Amino acid sequence: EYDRGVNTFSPEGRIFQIEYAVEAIKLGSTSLGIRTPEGVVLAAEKRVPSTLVVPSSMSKIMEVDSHIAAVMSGMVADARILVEHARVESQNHRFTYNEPMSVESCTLATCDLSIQFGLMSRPFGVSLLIAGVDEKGPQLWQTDPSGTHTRYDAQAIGGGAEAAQSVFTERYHRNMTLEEGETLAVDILKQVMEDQLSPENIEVAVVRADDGKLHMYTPTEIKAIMSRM
Amino acid sequence: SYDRAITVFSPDGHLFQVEYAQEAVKKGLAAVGVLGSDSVVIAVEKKSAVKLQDSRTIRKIYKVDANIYLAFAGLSADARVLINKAQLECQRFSLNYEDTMDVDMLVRYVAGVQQKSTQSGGSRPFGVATVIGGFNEDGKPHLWKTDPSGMCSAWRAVAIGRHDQTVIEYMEKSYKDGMSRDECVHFAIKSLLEVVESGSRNIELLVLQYKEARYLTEEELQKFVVEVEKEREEEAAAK
Amino acid sequence: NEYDSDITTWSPTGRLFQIEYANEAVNNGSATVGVKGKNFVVLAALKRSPVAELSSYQEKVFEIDEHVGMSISGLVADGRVLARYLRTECMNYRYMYSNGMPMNQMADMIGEKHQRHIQCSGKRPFGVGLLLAGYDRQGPHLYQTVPSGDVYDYKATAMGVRSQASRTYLERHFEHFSDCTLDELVTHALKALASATSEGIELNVKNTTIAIVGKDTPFTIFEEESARKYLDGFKMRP
Amino acid sequence: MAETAIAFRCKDYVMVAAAGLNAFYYIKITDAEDKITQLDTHQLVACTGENGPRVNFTEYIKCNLALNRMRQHGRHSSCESTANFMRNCLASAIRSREGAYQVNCLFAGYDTPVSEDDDGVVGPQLFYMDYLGTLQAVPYGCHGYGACFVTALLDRLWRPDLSQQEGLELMQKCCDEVKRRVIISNSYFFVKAVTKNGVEVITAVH
Amino acid sequence: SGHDQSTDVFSAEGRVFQVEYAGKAVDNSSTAVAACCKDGVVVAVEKVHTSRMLEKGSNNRIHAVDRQAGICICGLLPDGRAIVSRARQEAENSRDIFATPIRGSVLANRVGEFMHAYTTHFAYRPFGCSAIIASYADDGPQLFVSDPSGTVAGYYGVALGKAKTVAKSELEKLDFSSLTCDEAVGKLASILHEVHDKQKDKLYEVEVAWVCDKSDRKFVHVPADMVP
Amino acid sequence: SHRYDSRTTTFSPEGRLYQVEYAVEAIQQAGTVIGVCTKDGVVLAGEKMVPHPLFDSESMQDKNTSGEKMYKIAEHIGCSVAGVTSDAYALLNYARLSALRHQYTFQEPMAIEDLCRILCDEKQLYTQYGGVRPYGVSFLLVGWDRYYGYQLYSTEPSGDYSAWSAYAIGQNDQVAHALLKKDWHESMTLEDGMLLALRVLGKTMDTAKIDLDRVEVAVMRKVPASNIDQLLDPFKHHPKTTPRFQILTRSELKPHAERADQAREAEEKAEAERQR
Amino acid sequence: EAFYGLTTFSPSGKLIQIEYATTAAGKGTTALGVKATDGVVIAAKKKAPSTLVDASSIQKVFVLDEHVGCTYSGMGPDCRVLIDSARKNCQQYKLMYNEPIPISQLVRKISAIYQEFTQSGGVRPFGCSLLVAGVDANGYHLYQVDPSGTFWAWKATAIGTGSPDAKAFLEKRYTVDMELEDAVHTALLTLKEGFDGQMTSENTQVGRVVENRFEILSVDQLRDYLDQI
Amino acid sequence: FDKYITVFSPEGSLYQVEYAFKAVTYPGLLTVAIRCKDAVLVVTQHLIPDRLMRPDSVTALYEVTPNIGCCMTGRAPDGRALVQRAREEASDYQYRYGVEIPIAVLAKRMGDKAQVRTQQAGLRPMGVVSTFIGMDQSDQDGSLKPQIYTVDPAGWTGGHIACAAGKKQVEAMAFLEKRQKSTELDALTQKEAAMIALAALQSAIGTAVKAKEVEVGRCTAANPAFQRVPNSEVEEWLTAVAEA
Repeated sequence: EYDRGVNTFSPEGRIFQIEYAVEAIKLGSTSLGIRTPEGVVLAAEKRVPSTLVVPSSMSKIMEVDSHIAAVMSGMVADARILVEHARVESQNHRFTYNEPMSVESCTLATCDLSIQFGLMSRPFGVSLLIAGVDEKGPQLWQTDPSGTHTRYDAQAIGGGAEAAQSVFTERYHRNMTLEEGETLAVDILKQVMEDQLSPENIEVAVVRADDGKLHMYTPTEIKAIMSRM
Repeated sequence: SYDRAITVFSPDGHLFQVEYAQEAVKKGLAAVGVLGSDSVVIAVEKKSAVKLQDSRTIRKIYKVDANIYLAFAGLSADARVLINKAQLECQRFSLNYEDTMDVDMLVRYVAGVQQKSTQSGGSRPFGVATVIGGFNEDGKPHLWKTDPSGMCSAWRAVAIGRHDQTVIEYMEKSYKDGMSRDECVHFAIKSLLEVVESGSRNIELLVLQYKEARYLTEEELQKFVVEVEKEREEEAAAK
Repeated sequence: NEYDSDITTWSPTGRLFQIEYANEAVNNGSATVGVKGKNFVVLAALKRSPVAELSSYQEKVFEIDEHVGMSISGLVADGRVLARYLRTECMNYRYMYSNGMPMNQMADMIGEKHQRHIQCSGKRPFGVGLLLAGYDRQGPHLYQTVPSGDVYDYKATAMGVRSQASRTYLERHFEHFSDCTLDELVTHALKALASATSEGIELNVKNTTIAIVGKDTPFTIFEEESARKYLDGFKMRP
Repeated sequence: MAETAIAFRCKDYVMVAAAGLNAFYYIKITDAEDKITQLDTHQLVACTGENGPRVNFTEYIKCNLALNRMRQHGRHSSCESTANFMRNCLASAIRSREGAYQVNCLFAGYDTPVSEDDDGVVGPQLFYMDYLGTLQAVPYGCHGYGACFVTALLDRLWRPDLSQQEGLELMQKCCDEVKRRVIISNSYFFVKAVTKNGVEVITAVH
Repeated sequence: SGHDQSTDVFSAEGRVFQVEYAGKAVDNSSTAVAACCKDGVVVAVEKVHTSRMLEKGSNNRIHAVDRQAGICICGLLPDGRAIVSRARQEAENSRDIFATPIRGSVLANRVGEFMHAYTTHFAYRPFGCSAIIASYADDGPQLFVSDPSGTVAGYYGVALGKAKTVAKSELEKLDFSSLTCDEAVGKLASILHEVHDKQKDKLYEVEVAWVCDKSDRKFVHVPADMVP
Repeated sequence: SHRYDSRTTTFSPEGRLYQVEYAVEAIQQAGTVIGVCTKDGVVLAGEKMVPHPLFDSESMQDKNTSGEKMYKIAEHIGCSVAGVTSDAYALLNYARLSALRHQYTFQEPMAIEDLCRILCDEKQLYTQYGGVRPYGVSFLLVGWDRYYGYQLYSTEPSGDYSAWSAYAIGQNDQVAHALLKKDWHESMTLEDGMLLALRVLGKTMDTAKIDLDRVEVAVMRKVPASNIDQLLDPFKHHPKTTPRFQILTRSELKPHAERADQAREAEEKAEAERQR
Repeated sequence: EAFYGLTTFSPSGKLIQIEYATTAAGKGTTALGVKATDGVVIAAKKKAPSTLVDASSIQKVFVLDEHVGCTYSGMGPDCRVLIDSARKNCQQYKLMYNEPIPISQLVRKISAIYQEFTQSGGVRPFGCSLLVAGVDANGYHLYQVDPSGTFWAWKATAIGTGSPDAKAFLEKRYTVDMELEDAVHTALLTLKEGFDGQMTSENTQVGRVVENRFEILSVDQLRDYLDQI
Repeated sequence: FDKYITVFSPEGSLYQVEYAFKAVTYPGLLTVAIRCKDAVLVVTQHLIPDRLMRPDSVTALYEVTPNIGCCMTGRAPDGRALVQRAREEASDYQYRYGVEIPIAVLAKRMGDKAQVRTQQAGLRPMGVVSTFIGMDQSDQDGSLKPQIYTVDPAGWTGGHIACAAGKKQVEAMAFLEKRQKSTELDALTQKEAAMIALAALQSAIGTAVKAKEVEVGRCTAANPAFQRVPNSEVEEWLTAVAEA
């Protein structure tokens, strides 16, 4: 309804619209990050509405810069606004300081846009995993609708985020190879995502610590991961 | 100005005002897009030949720029405003970068405008889904769909409006990748005929080829519709 | 309750419920503790404790200027908004006067800024508590800011979940804090904070921030190698 | 002024020439920059000033004309209409913060019947336009240092009834008279013509 | 139900329930007491401390508005500080623009106009505090009370808060023509100690301020030795 | 104050704008207007409010720019309105300005579809932005341009418009649409379209004869152009025929109304012979 | 700071807040106008709450400019807004065209303001009908404007309480021949029908448009006419 | 819904305005103004129950300009607010036109301000009847004549010979109306008019008043400035009333 204002707290101290924008993400496609010392792996169920969709077009993983990739879950259209902002801030950083923006600084700038709602009617119904490589090493951050940002070692957002945290608890350690991280990322998506896992059905990306560069895995390259599992 | 929050989250995480804008699109007249090897075909249903509507030809598939055409489903009024916005953006883009704007570029612009309407205080969403076809200057054909949420996806074939999901479930059974200008047109009409009235007069359809947009004449069209409706009789006999 | 929806609505009993509710945001935030001695203020904050071999980090303690910093509890987004404001205002001050904003003046500024949000319809109360800790000419200051816009000059205090246990510990010992050394203050800050931990979990570098400010010591946040000096050789005994 | 543009209008075509010269102080950057921009299928504008204003102006007209076609379901606006649209745009600018567009235009067009119902002008149209926004229909007209040379020559030799061929000959005399007499080297002229059939690029004359 | 949700709405009886409800916030607040003498004016306020571990001078309810004037806030302290901030803005406009200390009667009306503004508009709520303006400008020693409604009134003596009724009984025992500021500090503090609930609000202190001939017509906290 | 917001510019659960649906229902209460587009011209015939004997004429110098039901928007564009007359006047003034702002810029008459589109872009705004009611008015735009010739547009409070050969707005729009569908053909003289409009007007408001007191008629048609003034702009092309919006007087309408009376009479003699 | 519209459509199509404002305009004291060949007269009864009101301070008939004046029914204070605006429009028109505003154009400008308040956000409509009476190039004019914005030119009409009986009475009495001195007689006779207690120069105000000017009858001029009825 | 915003009810009435009239009465104070041959009086009940309240401070009567006095009846702080608007309006007028705002103009401008708050949602009507008093220069001969202009929450502005606003205004008017049949009321001396005003006060509240329990404003032809009448001069009038 419209009876409660947008800027209204609940009796248990949570802003309602935020608490409801978070319920919008649990409907969304599953995404996840694995920070390994070799690099950071982003994976994403595409959840294509039909076979006829060009799956490349509805890309859950987005290049923010050479060294930072965002994966979204929840309202895709909204994420495009957040990632558009990350890109503008990333490039403003390069412009101004002649250096790649830190992953944390890029997360903070993305969350600067997410506070300003009253200008914008509602929060963004998107949670973003932002994974990159800077001086600090490979890092993985999550933005919420609240504007909170949380560094994670591994995190899943969206539908099977709850079922995937359970798998990370069991399997994730801090001295993983990028190869094992990719293996894990896909192993989880297989268990969690509703459709049968195909090379076209999911998106995988890594920012490798060694070159500091983002590689979006082609379907060929994702089949190579499924082949070793 | 009036900047009350209109599009807001509900307990289940739903944006009701966007779900309702999509209810407006389901009520809207069916449109269909079919990507071929060298062709994009956009086919729309018309409300049907009332004796009173001006004999002079009004096209329900709108031209955004030389390269880019769009059909819509939903509120005629809202769609006119998006199309005028798109039309301006393509020309604002030619002004700022000599190049003609690619289809994918425009689609993202139109989808951004539709997103802004779901988050602008003071405004309801656009009650409009869009099918945008065209050819980039390079020669590659593009077919895109934009829904009221402002989320846009490229398709090989797509439907919007009434019984979109019936048409899409039908299309993905029969759709083949490499298709001739004639097979696309055939397929588009066959697909529209799944939901639209048996009548040939309601369907109006545009055939995009690199640098060549042509609407089928109702003479050219009734050949394809006869050939298709005899093939829909063949499929009725099989079942 | 027809009076709990808008910030601009007084209840008939003369309560502002949207402020009482924003206060619940602070009380469900993770515990932070402040203790001030003769020359030092010690903030100690519980971070989230790593689940198996899986870490989270969330910036809950903020340097604001050489001579001030913050520990937040509640909506971390709103903590960041205050952090930016105080940083901006502390910079402005130091630009103008070539000296750190006095802490009494800063406490008044946050109070004011909170209050701007509790009266207009458009705005909402900050769902965050701060522990300001600072040092100036007048010595060490520890303020607890609260959503209502109240600002409490404290000898010692805690904020967040199970903090009534921390405040109980501090109430036994706070009278002896002006006599304590820096290392005894930090022990007290941690011993207080460790009363706020759930069931069986202990303090350690991976689940506890410490921040110090005082005489000749600019506001420093100790995590990992720096904190171990206080936290490796720390145990809580009844 | 450096870059001379010439146009004249006969029974069944408008002919437009414009000097290729783009210059930087005294350095010919090129002798072959096309100043004659096609605005629609049957409309073009020999626009002469510095490249910056000439392009920003002509592109703005071209894009607004194209936009106006997109919104008017492919209806091709008359020459009077775009001449007036252009002059209003130039005239607006002389009272703007930006300042005037320092561009002098010869706006040529062929108005064809746009339907069965069109009662309007059929045939070739030519409009002289100053940078200030002065619009004037003319049978012929010129901007540039070479303007007054060619204007006199055309006063002498222009008839309303010349062939496309007698026009090529005449446009060559005009171009040649600029080269003979103006100290600014206008060594190459782009020549275009608007007929019923559309814009054609005349290569013979230069 | 809709008659009382905002301060922009009169009820049928002709009153503004949100301003009455803001007033309830003051009547449930810590007791404040003040006295206007020939010598000057005195304000004493009880501060109910939630915690044993507060510094002395925490949640000061009494604030210098100008050299000659101070506001003691009975009610929501944060709201009160917005009034103090405005009272200050007015006091400094008087010196900046008109080169004069703002008169008490003027400062009070300015505080009342401000507090009233917030009773007229749907977007804002009434203030949750009664301001007690003590001044000793050129109009002599003046004590005023702006309440949430914006209603200003001058007083010889005035009690606000949960012991308003009983503290007033004790202020009526004083002769106001006779008493000095030095007596008043004693009697006003004594009154606040008397009316205080010992079992309900264990932790408390009595913040006293004055502005008198003694203090150089400067609005200051009274030293800790006079207070008992 | 947010409590008492009607939320005009919101969707309902079925994806409909209630404030527009209701504004439409306000136009079906209004006086019937019939548009008939011929090759010779357009005809508007509208149902005036029953004339009280104390109603006075505003003794306007020019008789052909406004009546009760018909308004000139520009030399080549007229209209009739159904719905909130005060909204109509607001939008009419906006149309008149838009038509002249076009003539200012391009020094040519605005195409009818262009005006219809501008007038309807303005109506659309009020169904999406601004939290106020929509314009509770439907137009019949008529006019002539060199592009499509004689044109008749309906205009809806939603903002959507449509081109029509013949159409009706107001009280019995549906009953009119039936009676236009039957009797409208592509090859029709102005006299023959005038007749149609008045027979359909007559039949919708259920009168034996057409009540001259209760009907207004306007005619968009091309007439010979007289005030050329060719020597003042030698290069300006003046067309032979210029469009002229005209609102028929009582005397100018009486023969056209007597012919629609006689055609109803002859059709009632046919209904007597069908029963036989 | 309220920008949402107070006037909206009902399911039946009616604008309920304009119907209720038209009820407000019907509730004022009777005012009425009578157009003649050679002028127009507008008469309103200014029934004062008590005898203690300075009758001369009550103003029921207003000059808008030299050549046009109005009376009103319903909410006096609302009318004072329209009359102040109408007066501004008459003067704005003179400044531009150095010519009296035609009544046509003035009434349309008043109508426009009535309509603004039926649509613009956060305002209710005006609760008052105007009778506007003036003289322009087109002759003598009597208009009624309503809360809707709707205006009618009348030969004679009445607004306010007794207006159905006063219109009925004017319909019998009115003729096209009717001259100004006969019209003023007829106007005052119509007021007298609905009136309770004697009429006086204190009790009724009478504007009249004569020659090329509007004027309000002085109490001496009104007594001359009240002696004859 | 009709009752909480400024919209018409089905019976064409603005409930929030009807209710602001109730605010005028709620404080239980009555004012009476009266205009004589050469002066205006305004008499306001000036009740301070608190012995600790400083009488001097609580005033219903404000000076708007030297030559226009005011008396506000209703929400004191709403009254205070309208005086500030009136002073603004008068200052602004003197600057724009270089002459003191005529009382009838000031009153009309204050009616305009009131009406605005009855037509725009979200602004509360000022629940107060403003009673401006002052001399007004007749343009015919230059003679000053006394004026009373009331403004009510509806925006309705009126000149008066006498008026009452507040608790028992209906009873105080009934008294002044009964006393207007006997005497002319504009041919009266300041003394005679003062007695009538104070007697209406006394009749309506149903009790004899002290000179302390009323504050009396005054403008005369002789002294056109708005003066507070000293308690001494009011005491003489109340003795003069209680005798006759």
